[PDB]
Amino acid sequence: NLRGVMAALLTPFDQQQALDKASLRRLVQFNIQQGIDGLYVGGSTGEAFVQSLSERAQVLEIVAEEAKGKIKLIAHVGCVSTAESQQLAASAKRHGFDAVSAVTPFYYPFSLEEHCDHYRAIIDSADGLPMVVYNIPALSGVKLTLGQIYTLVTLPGVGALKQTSGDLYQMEQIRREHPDLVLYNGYDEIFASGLLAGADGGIGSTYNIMGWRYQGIVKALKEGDIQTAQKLQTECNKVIDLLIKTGIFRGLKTVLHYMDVISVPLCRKPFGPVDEKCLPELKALAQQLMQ
Amino acid sequence: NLRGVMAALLTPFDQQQALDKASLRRLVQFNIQQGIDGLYVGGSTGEAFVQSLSERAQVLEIVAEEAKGKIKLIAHVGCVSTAESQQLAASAKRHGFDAVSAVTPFYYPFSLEEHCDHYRAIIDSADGLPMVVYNIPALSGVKLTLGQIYTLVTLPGVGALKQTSGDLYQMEQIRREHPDLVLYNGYDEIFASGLLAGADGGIGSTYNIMGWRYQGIVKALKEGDIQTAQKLQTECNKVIDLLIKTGIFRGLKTVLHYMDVISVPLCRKPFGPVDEKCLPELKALAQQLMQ
Amino acid sequence: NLRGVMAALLTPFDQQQALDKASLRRLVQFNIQQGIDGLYVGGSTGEAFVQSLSERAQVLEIVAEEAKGKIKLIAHVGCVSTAESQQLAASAKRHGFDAVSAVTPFYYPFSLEEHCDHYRAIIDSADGLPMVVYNIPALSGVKLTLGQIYTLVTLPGVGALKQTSGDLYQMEQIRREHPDLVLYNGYDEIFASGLLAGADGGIGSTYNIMGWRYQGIVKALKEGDIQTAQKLQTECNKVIDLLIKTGIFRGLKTVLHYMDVISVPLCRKPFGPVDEKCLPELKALAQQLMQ
Amino acid sequence: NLRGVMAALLTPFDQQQALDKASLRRLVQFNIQQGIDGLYVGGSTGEAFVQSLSERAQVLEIVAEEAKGKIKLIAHVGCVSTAESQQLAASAKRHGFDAVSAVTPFYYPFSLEEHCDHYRAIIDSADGLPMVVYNIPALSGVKLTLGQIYTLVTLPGVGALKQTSGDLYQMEQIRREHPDLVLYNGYDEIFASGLLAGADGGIGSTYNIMGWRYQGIVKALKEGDIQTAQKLQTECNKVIDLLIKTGIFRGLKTVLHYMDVISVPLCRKPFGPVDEKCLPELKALAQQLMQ
Repeated sequence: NLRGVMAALLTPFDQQQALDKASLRRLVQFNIQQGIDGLYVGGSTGEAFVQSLSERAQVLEIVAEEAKGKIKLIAHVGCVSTAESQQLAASAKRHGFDAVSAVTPFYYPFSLEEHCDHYRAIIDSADGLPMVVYNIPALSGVKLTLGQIYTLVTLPGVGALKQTSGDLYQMEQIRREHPDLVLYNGYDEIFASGLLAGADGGIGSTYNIMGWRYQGIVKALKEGDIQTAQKLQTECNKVIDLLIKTGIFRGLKTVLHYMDVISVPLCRKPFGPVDEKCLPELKALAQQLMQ
Repeated sequence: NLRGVMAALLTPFDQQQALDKASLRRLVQFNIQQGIDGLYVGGSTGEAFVQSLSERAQVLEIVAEEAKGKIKLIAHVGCVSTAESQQLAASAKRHGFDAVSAVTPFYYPFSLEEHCDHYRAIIDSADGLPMVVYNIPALSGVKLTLGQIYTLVTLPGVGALKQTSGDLYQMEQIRREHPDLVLYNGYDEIFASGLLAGADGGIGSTYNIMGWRYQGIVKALKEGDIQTAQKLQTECNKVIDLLIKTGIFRGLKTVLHYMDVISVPLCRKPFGPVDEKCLPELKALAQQLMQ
Repeated sequence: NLRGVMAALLTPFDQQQALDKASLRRLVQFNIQQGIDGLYVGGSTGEAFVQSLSERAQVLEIVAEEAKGKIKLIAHVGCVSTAESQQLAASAKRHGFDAVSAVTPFYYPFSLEEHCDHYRAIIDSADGLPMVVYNIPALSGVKLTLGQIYTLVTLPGVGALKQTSGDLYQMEQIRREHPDLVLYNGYDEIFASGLLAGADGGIGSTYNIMGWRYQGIVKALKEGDIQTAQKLQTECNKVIDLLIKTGIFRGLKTVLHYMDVISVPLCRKPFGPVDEKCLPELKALAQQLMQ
Repeated sequence: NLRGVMAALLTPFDQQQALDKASLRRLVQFNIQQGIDGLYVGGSTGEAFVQSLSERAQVLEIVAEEAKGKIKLIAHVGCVSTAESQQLAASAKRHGFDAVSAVTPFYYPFSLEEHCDHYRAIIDSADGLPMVVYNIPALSGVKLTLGQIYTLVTLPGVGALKQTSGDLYQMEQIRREHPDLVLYNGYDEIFASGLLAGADGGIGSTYNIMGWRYQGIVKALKEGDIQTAQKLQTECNKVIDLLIKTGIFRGLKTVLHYMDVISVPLCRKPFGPVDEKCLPELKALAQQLMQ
């Protein structure tokens, strides 16, 4: 029941870089109205790694008040520390999320065995909530082989893998060895290709502004309309080329600010403001998506 | 007119590691009988880099003898040396190949300017044959950015790009920037996803023993039967998994030996022999391929 | 006055993973007794990335209580978040440290200007304490160029650079460009070579158990006796060889526990316990070091 | 008796990019005039990968005729092909070279076992000449582990390792493991540091225009005077910085030309020409070295 298209939720801040609750509530609602299947919260996109544990739990609490019952909720409780991750797993459960997820612990190198214990511990603290193993080499620096992936996803309590890797040979080997595994395509720019290789859904940050297109790509491939799938993917890719140039999170928040969802589109330091020169393309995009 | 599905041709040898002329003609014939659209000869797969210019020009000659007019023919002409590359390019036209191709020169680091001159010089010597730039970062060590690729494929005389890269975001970006460029998918393992991304054909080493499967995928995608395409790609990938374990070239030659095509399944040193323990799966692979 | 050999301090925990203050004090005193020039506290070795801010500030406080005025004290105040880093810099000034330091913010990619602004802000908060830029590509994933290093190293308030990089061409290039820069060699396994290249001194994990050997390498090069300098480096590398196999932090802690300096040799999860098979060698190492 | 400083020999060419025999001999004798212990010929620096086998053999001969006797002579005989490597090996014996050498075969990926059989075959064809294994990750793309290096250098017939790696911890581990092994430092910019870590000699391209400085470093460390070893390496690096900016092989030949050793400082295609804006620096350098 976790298969699907889930937006990786952004965290709106106020001018003082404090949580902007009203914009967070707006953002959750905006996503629901968009037809999203669920939300992945407290992930990279939520700026979790520049947030405190209490701040991350406050967010989980607010979106559950806002979305529990309406759409699927996955809480990324991942920290480098197993104990901090367990604390967040207990809050996700306490607030009613449908699953937890954790990036592979980073900075310090850990063995495959250390990664398994880390996941086992979080799973135990999740008290029943399935675990979403999260592989994202580019940001974490943890290069996971297919064999290591097999070990992690076969752990008791692991019901899914968020694959943020562009290796689509591995995407299909994973699907072939694990037929029942929920597999989330992680890179928005290769979504269509990801689904064809074996992913059965996706989690992405750009879904916050055009989640309807990814759902569109999914319907297309289902209705055997490769052509429409391709057109949707390239329109997504033109937006991603832009976001990548502007700063992905700040870029997304800016489009959202112009759509009246977010009050102040600031990311937390050390992230800087969006380059003034980008605002016109961003303003235009906002206009274009609203219509 | 050169867009399509082209097998990267293997160079058969005898026990003394010398070109086995008779097996070569048999292999070329076998490829044609599978309904392949053309042959990419003298590339990585034809063991070009452990062959002299004269043995390379000799294979060009024989294959052209065997298939000029029957199917399209692309001659890979690259060498680290610009002058040796030019020399093979003249043989290509001289033997009537439809196009010429050249891997980005490797080992020594070269600038973008130096790489362009390398292709211009070769283009000059190909005397009218369109050039197929060849990007294969994993083996050449040359990682081309989107812009370096832009600069190279827009070189006068360049009519295509062989993209042996698993980055399908780059694949669609290239397509979106060069809508008229011929785009061959380099990694067989991701063929279906590659076409979906924007590639309009493919060149691959495994097409030698199951090229029809890739044709079946082209057709299935055109016909909107995504299901069969995936099925086909899965079946191709089960085979590729095996070949990567056994060693790809020697594994393909061994299979072609069980199909009668090749007499002696040897690659040239430093390539070592296939593992005796592998031969049952390879023999059985051949058997079922006789489907 | 910041030039010298400083031990990268470990953080002793109890069986319940909480700070072991009595062992922390012993370790500080142990290092002072070894004739160490100072301590670098709250860095990677202190397991700072699996500690909360409050915990990190508590360690800063206890170490100053034990060592202020006795040896130099540098506070690694860095976090990905600029704000958290500022909070730690203020605690460092509050407790009387001689300097502050911060690793290049990681996980999320940041531009050079974003990095400069992070350091400036932290420098502001340190209220007078100079800054030691910390470059450690292997763990952070940020491989600075000599150019970026120059920009960071020239920021107002930056008094030194901790170079945990094995590229000794860059070390001498940095020394050539900044003849007045305190340059700490960060990879213990190449200390002698690093010093020869231009390193001014060093900061390291292994200094906790054999800091006198590093002091010996300094003196030997100062006396042109490259013969004993290599002897010393060789002994250090046989130990580093073992530590890398056992897990560095836990191996150091195990040796320190066997030397009755710390009560419990555990690291926080996800680091796992030392493999029982390694204990015989760690016990013997501890024995010989004590002599 | 192979230990020592050996210049990696450039191969002068004429305007037609053909071998400039008179300039070759002039360079050979010029290295002798400097006081080199031997010359490493037919390697990266000799532009061997952009030369035919016969051209390579021809160079081996001219150099031998000019030097079999006055200095030590090592013949880089490596090709991707083992057979081509064996051919050059036989020629190495024929002109009476002191030792043979071969880069790990590149481009295609090969197993340790294949690399092993490749070296055995060449050793064999070297007819008793000792083999120098050549590890140069950055150009070959072959990253050797300590364990792989161990297997290779303990192959019967192997007498040395040319280590073109900036990993000085690996350098020291190699020395500790094979104290009888001749270990050549491959990167000129870290010569001082490299010998300190355990290399007993060195092979470099910049030795051609300043072999004496390297010889001076070796003596300076023997006489236990790190002071002038550093100052010497600093000078070598100020120069190396320039050769990197200008293009190394072309930058060295150009200096040699202003020193009246080589007729035309041209490298073969795809190497481009030296930027006209650099000539003042290169002349001024050619001027200062002359003393």
